[PDB]
Amino acid sequence: SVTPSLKNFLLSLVAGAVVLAAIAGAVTAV
Amino acid sequence: GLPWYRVHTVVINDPGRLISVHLMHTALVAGWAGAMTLFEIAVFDPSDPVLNPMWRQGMFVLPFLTRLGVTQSWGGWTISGETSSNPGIWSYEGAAASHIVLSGLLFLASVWHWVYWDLELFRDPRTGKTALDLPKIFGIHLFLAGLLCFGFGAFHVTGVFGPGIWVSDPYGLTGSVQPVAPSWGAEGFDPYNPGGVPAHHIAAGILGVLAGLFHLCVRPSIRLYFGLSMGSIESVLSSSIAAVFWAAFVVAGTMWYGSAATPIELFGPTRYQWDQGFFQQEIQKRVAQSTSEGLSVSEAWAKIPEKLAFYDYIGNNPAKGGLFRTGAMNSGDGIAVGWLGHASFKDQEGRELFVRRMPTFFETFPVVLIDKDGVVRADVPFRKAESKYSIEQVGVSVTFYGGELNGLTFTDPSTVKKYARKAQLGEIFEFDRSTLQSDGVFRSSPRGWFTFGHLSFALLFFFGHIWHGSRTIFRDVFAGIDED
Amino acid sequence: SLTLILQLVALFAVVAAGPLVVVLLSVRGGNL
Amino acid sequence: AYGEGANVFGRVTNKSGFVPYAGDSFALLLPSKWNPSDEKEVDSIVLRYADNFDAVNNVYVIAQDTDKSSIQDYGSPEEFISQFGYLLGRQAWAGQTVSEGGFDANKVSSAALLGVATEKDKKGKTYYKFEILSRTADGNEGGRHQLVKATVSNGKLYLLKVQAGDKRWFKGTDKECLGVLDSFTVV
Amino acid sequence: IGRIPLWLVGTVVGLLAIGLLAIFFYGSYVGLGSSL
Amino acid sequence: IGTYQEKRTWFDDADDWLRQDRFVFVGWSGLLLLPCAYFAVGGWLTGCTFVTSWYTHGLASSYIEGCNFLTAAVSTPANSLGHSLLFVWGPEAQGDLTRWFQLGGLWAFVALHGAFGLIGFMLRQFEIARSVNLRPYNAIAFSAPIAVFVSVFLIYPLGQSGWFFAPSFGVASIFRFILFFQGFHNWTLNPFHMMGVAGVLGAALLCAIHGATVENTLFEDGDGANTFRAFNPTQAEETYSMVTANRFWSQIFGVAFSNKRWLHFFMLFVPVTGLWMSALGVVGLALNLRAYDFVSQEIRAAEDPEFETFYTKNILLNEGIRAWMAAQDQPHEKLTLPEEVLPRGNAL
Amino acid sequence: ERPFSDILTSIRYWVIHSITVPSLFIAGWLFVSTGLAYDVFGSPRPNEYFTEDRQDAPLITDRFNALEQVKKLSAQ
Amino acid sequence: KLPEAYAPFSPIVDVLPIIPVLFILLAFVWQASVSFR
Amino acid sequence: QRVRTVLDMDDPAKEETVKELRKDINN
Amino acid sequence: MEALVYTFLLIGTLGIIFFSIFFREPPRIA
Amino acid sequence: IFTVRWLAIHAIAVPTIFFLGAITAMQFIQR
Amino acid sequence: EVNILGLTATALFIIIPTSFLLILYVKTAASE
Amino acid sequence: EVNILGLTATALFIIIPTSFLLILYVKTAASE
Ligand code: CLA
Ligand code: CLA
Ligand code: CLA
Ligand code: CLA
Ligand code: CLA
Ligand SMILES: CC(C)=CCC/C(C)=C/CC/C(C)=C/CC/C(C)=C/CC/C(C)=C/CC/C(C)=C/CC/C(C)=C/CC/C(C)=C/CC/C(C)=C/CC1=CC(=O)C(C)=C(C)C1=O
Ligand SMILES: CCCCCCCCCCCCCCCC(=O)OC[C@H](COP(=O)(O)OC[C@@H](O)CO)OC(=O)CCCCCCCCCCCCCCC
Ligand SMILES: CC1=C(/C=C/C(C)=C/C=C/C(C)=C/C=C/C=C(C)/C=C/C=C(C)/C=C/C2=C(C)CCCC2(C)C)C(C)(C)CCC1
Ligand SMILES: CC1=C(/C=C/C(C)=C\C=C/C(C)=C/C=C/C=C(C)/C=C/C=C(C)/C=C/C2=C(C)CCCC2(C)C)C(C)(C)CCC1
Ligand SMILES: CC1=C(/C=C/C(C)=C\C=C\C(C)=C\C=C\C=C(C)\C=C\C=C(C)\C=C\C2=C(C)CCCC2(C)C)C(C)(C)CCC1
Ligand code: NA
Repeated sequence: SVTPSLKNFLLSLVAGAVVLAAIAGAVTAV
Repeated sequence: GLPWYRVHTVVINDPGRLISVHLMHTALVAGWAGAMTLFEIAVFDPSDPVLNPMWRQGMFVLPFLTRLGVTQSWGGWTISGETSSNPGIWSYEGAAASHIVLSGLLFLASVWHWVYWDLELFRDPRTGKTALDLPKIFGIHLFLAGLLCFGFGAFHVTGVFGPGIWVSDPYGLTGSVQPVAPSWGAEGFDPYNPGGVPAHHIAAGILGVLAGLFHLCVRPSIRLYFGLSMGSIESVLSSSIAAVFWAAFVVAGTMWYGSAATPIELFGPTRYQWDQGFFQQEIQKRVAQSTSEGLSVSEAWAKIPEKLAFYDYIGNNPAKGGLFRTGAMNSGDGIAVGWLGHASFKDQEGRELFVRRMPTFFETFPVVLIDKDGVVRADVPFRKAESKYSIEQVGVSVTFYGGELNGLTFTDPSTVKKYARKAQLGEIFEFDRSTLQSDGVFRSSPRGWFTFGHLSFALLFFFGHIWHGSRTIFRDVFAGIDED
Repeated sequence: SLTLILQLVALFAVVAAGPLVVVLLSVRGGNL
Repeated sequence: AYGEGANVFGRVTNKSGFVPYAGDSFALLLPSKWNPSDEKEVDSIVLRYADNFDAVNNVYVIAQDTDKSSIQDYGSPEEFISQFGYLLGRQAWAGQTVSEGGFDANKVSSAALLGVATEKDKKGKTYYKFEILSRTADGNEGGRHQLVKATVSNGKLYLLKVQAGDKRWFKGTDKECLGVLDSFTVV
Repeated sequence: IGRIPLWLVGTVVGLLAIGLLAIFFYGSYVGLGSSL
Repeated sequence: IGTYQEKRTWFDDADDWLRQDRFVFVGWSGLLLLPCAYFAVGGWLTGCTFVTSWYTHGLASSYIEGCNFLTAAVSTPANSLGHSLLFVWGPEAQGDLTRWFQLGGLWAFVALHGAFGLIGFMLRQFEIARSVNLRPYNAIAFSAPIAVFVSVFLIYPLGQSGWFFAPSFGVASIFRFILFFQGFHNWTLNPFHMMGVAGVLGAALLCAIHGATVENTLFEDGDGANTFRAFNPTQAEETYSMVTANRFWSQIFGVAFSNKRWLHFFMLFVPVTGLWMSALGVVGLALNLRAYDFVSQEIRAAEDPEFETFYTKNILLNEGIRAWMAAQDQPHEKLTLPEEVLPRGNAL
Repeated sequence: ERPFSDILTSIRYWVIHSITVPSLFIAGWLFVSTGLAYDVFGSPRPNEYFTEDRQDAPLITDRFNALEQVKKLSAQ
Repeated sequence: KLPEAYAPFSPIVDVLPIIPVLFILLAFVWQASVSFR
Repeated sequence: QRVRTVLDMDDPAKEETVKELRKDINN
Repeated sequence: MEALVYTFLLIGTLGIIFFSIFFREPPRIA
Repeated sequence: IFTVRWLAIHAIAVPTIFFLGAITAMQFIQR
Repeated sequence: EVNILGLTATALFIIIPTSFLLILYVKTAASE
Repeated sequence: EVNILGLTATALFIIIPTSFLLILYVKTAASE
């Protein structure tokens, strides 16, 4: 099965992805 | 001229002199390997494979020999104590002489490549200068490393051709070298599951050979080639230093915390299983299990083996020795010759007391004996003037339930205090300090010494990688700018 | 309290006294 | 948890330095700066408290089941002192040395009486008061001030005992000890 | 630009900062952490 | 890239925007150093004012409880936590922030972000040295403080029982850490620490000596009584008389410097070497591998009751630290020690 | 160029700051005074340091049940 | 205590020690006002 | 057999064992 | 020989610093 | 404006001002 | 009873580097 | 076990005259 710790890690990977996208958008802006 | 700390910079633009010094370096490393193995065999005493284990003798390179198959030497003995088979050429001393011969041949080849250094192989065919196609060299070495991983994982450790590896009990009682079935699931990424190592080496070998084929087939890109300066040899020196000190950090961490590639029977116990009550855990669980099956508590402790009771001993703790407490662990507090047993303490009216075990940090600890509920009931006092819990007035009596002392009940306060101070360190053991003229203080395990050396080398090569990366990115200012 | 109020009004009278002198000399000519 | 406004301009609710405690048929005022510690030293204790600085200064009450009417029938206060001489520690070191001075031969620690009383309360219950100076050859904290409050109401004897060193005695803790003594009562 | 003097700006900032440290030091003797 | 066509992509536009002269430069390391450093300082500042440490250490180390700047600290998690990275999403907090605090998670947050901020700060120094086209001796020097940070805040708790034994981000907790190594480790007696002390003291000595010598041999270069107005970056001549300085220190001390390069490389070398030696010593103490005792002196003290030295006294004071301090510093270990078994001598 | 020697001296910088900086100041004041800092960052009140079941310093002594342990060991 | 005729003047008395510290700071104010010429 | 007794047997000896650290919220 | 070896080392340090003071290379280039 | 200098000085200014206002509230809190 | 291991360690760590640096200094002074 | 005195004696009797002869050889071949 998919344990909650692994599920939390996958959401953490998605969160890091959107954080990298946000900092990329911020540096490509301004 | 050239300063004393730069004398090896002359072989930068010389692949022949570079390969000569690489060969002589491998010769020196192999020579140390052979010499250290024979020195450890000469100083090794394989007489007691239980209560005088190899990690208590300061055995540094022998555990690394035994971890991949060799267990017996030319002396007719085996470290497990099992009846001597025939090693073939691959024994401790035979492998040692093989390293010595390899060292001599690498020395001679180093001398040869020093004498003959102007090979046109190290020549650029189209420009005629001295150059090396470093990405292609890397692809070839990646192919070789992948084939070595695939071979070492699919023939040696899985035991279809090799002897296997050392695998033992969860608590270090019975263990040997035999083949292991690879674990290809998530359990294979369990650090302690030994089947994860052959699966890792097989998959790593197939990935390495595929990546070597890719690097043979494909040249790098120009922007990356210029950004990292792939045409330079100090650049790949910095990258190699980076990889090797990462590997040093990984091996030091795995050695300190224990792993499937880290047998307790080979490298000693661990400070973490001393803290977390692992050997003490099964000692107490086994005793309770034996006493709960209608068996009186006088032979339940005799069922406990000598190996487990010795594993529950803080003197075998790797995180206790000193930096200049040099020598073997046996040279610190003698050699263990017998297990006295569990010191069980009773109050005058009748209630069992337990010594508070000495922690990892302390050199010395106050001797306190507390009850099952968790309140302090007895102690070896400091003042002895306004004391109330002191043994001389509370009447602590020790019973003992082990090998040499099985029913020797002591009510003498001096002997009770002595046995309490001995039992605060784990299970009590007889040690002889006249055999080697021992010190008295506890020493560090080969696991601890290995971790210290490798963490120190990891920091120095962190600095070395940073510095060589500085040199190779900043090769223009380090060479000159010429008023520009 | 009255004691604290008078202490604070004295503090602000003596703290604002100096900068009042400096701003008065700045807006009434110079010679400093 | 729940939301509430932080106490800004809202007075302070405790400045006497004492906290009330109601135990088994007895009440007292423990010092505020002190915490309980689970360290039973004579096995008859139900309540023990100690200061956070150094727990040579302790307070503890004894729950001992003794059965002979009242403390007057227990006898004189000095006789009561003779009964519980084990309560003031014990020198288990039985070595020979006439080298301490101010103490008797082959002795390390000594105890001196400083005052006894038969203080009563509003209800008419009698309470024994004891002040002992317990000195030791090391001169530890200039000695210790053992202040003992004793009584018996039910078939269980109640014996409060406030211990405090002399180094803390003249630094402003004697008032705290006397406050504990005259706040400890049995109902 | 130049409507208020830079020296007066720095002076009022310094007054506010010194008063800030002053009330910080005052609050050490009363309230939380007052040791009383 | 060697007079090639070099077709422009998004990378060249991003590089052109990052390598620009602004008030504060960003560069590539600005992708890492700016967020990591700002999060590190913000986490330490927030933990030192609101985040309590009542749950883990059983103490108050934040301004919201009654602590000062010299008392508040972002405290480490509990020893039972071991060496968890202690994520807000991990099995510990399960995604809950208000209880991710008061559990030591903010300490790990600050430590990891600070380590990566130091990584980004050396990358900062490297790439700015590239932009100004100068050697990165500053990065060479900065390799030592991060070695100290790694060996102290990572290697030592990693080798010991857990993050609880790491220094908490503060002032008085750092002082506790110092006294912890004093009593539990005898860190003064460690030769690597003696090298670190020698390196720092010598570096401060070089700092004072170089500044005083340059500022007292700085020529006239004008007519005004203020020397600072006599400096001009347009002229290429040296500001101070190195031959006069060399003669002065040769006749005072006996040895003196002759080369500016060797002088400044010595000023570079001494603190870096001292800090790396101290880092190696703390790596040694990470494995509880101490320079705690001297075998000959302890045996002589055991077999001679009237032979005592300052080393024996230091051992006794270390026992004072352990016995009177571990009982409260290690609440997880539950030291309910009676205070008649603690080593406490006459009166005091 | 705005070398900060002209921003500070102009009242245009101060008219957009004479209310925003005191606004942030009073925002922090109300944030601390309403208990929101205590609620967001887990600090107990001065009256909620010890519960009735325990009167000694709290210990976690757990890893995988530490969230529920701090939930029971904290103030309700 | 202060004498009876001067008792309500203890608030304006109580601030008077810090005036010399304000004096050197006033010198710094004047130097800022003359822009440290 | 008795997991209650062995926990109380060795926690006097050392209060940092895996089993006492595990499921401590029930205690 | 316990104290004598420290004596050799200390005398070596003193001799080296004495020679560095007096039998030093003359300071060239300014 | 919203330039790089503006963003940096505001990221240093706004939370520090919030924390100072917080601590000035914290000074008058009593037990 | 004389710690010959530490003795030879100290002797070698003195002798080998001082001799090596003396060789380098002699060849520096001889070959300018 | 291990005769450390004999090991040290044999080791230095190898290395010191060997290093001596080699250093004169390489210094003789350096300047013929
Ligand atoms: C990183 C590699 C490594 C590691 C982990 C070990 C580990 C170990 N070795 Mg070993 N050894 C090594 C390399 C290594 N060795 C090498 C390269 C050699 C050849 C020279 C030897 C030769 C050797 C011998 C002869 C012996 C050991 C022994 C041992 C064991 C006892 C502990 C000890 O070393 O004493 C103490 C450890 C230290 C004192 C660490 C030193 C830390 C620094 C470097 C000291 C600072 C030196 C200072 C800067 C220089 C000034 C010195 C001067 C004043 C004289 C131990 C498990 C003993 C053994 O078990 O027998 C088989 C034994 O007698 N080793
Ligand atoms: C004929 C070749 C040969 C063979 C069969 C052996 C065999 C052996 N050697 Mg040995 N060695 C050799 C050559 C050889 N050696 C040479 C030429 C040198 C000089 C450099 C050495 C120096 C040496 C030393 C110093 C030691 C040994 C030791 C050993 C023994 C145990 C090795 C071990 O378990 O450690 C484990 C080995 C490793 C963990 C190596 C891992 C390689 C890393 C992880 C590679 C990482 C980067 C890589 C390129 C990435 C690949 C990419 C991938 C995608 C494919 C073993 C019997 C040990 C011993 O017990 O003494 C006898 C020991 O101390 N050897
Ligand atoms: C599908 C088969 C398979 C299986 C069953 C495994 C199984 C395993 N692999 Mg493996 N692997 C595979 C395929 C497989 N692998 C393939 C195809 C590759 C590509 C070649 C790899 C590449 C790989 C690498 C690189 C590593 C493993 C490792 C491991 C082991 C992890 C557990 C452990 O030993 O402790 C835990 C291991 C670690 C914690 C190492 C992680 C490295 C971290 C990041 C170290 C941090 C250091 C870094 C510099 C940070 C700074 C530290 C600071 C404090 C100074 C495990 C048994 C690890 C190992 O070698 O074990 C020793 C590891 O490093 N594998
Ligand atoms: C495999 C890794 C590696 C390699 C190939 C090199 C190679 C080189 N280094 Mg480098 N370096 C490394 C790691 C490495 N280094 C590390 C880990 C550090 C941090 C300590 C450094 C720090 C460093 C500095 C500071 C300098 C170099 C310099 C140099 C160049 C000339 C140095 C020389 O050998 O002359 C001769 C070297 C000696 C005579 C050594 C002196 C004897 C020492 C003090 C003790 C000997 C060690 C002992 C016998 C064996 C221990 C090794 C073992 C335990 C691993 C050379 C090409 C120099 C340079 O490039 O100049 C521009 C230079 O300045 N390195
Ligand atoms: C961009 C700068 C940056 C960096 C370098 C870091 C770095 C770190 N953070 Mg952090 N963080 C950042 C920004 C950053 N953060 C910001 C802006 C916030 C506010 C939202 C946070 C909030 C935050 C919290 C709350 C925590 C951390 C934590 C951590 C540490 C562990 C992170 C982890 O393990 O999860 C994993 C992270 C990654 C795997 C990185 C993701 C990159 C993936 C691989 C990219 C995938 C994209 C891919 C292209 C998708 C498309 C594919 C698809 C189309 C098929 C780590 C050192 C934790 C910590 O400090 O431990 C206590 C933690 O608790 N961070
Ligand atoms: C019985 C007896 C003998 C008793 C003594 C016994 C006993 C006490 C033993 C002593 C043991 C002992 C030697 C102690 C030291 C041990 C110790 C801890 C050493 C650590 C060693 C070490 C490798 C540490 C690593 C860090 C390191 C490299 C430190 C070096 C420190 C160092 C040498 C600093 C420099 C010190 C120094 C005096 C400054 C030089 C300043 C100088 C001359 C500048 C002059 C000058 C300035 C200018 O500005 C200009 C312009 C010019 C031109 C110029 O010239
Ligand atoms: C009456 C005077 C009182 C002082 C007398 C005692 C002072 C001792 C002299 C200082 C040490 C000399 C350093 C030699 C090294 C030496 O002379 O090298 C020579 C060197 C000169 O270098 P240059 O300037 O020539 O460098 C350019 C070269 O590349 C070209 O030659 O001098 C220095 O390094 C600077 C001096 C720093 C001095 C550092 C102090 C070192 C501490 C010594 C501690 C001794 C051990 C403690 C006792 C156990
Ligand atoms: C030719 C030949 C041969 C062979 C020979 C030989 C045998 C050789 C060798 C050699 C050898 C046998 C070598 C060895 C060695 C060793 C080494 C090389 C080492 C070392 C060490 C080190 C490096 C150290 C380090 C350190 C220090 C410094 C101090 C302490 C610590 C440490 C570790 C840090 C024959 C005839 C057989 C045949 C074939 C041919
Ligand atoms: C934690 C956390 C986080 C982060 C955050 C941040 C990053 C921020 C910040 C922040 C900050 C950043 C804060 C601050 C503070 C500060 C302060 C509080 C200050 C001060 C004070 C004072 C008192 C000062 C004084 C002075 C001096 C001494 C110097 C000069 C002058 C003056 C006067 C100014 C989040 C949420 C994301 C999530 C996770 C957790
Ligand atoms: C007896 C008396 C009196 C008297 C008084 C006097 C004797 C005077 C004065 C006065 C004064 C004396 C005032 C003042 C004020 C001032 C202040 C309070 C200050 C300040 C300063 C600052 C704010 C600074 C800033 C800065 C700058 C700009 C530069 C550099 C940096 C710094 C930051 C340092 C009267 C009549 C009231 C009446 C009542 C009693
Ligand atoms: Na004393």
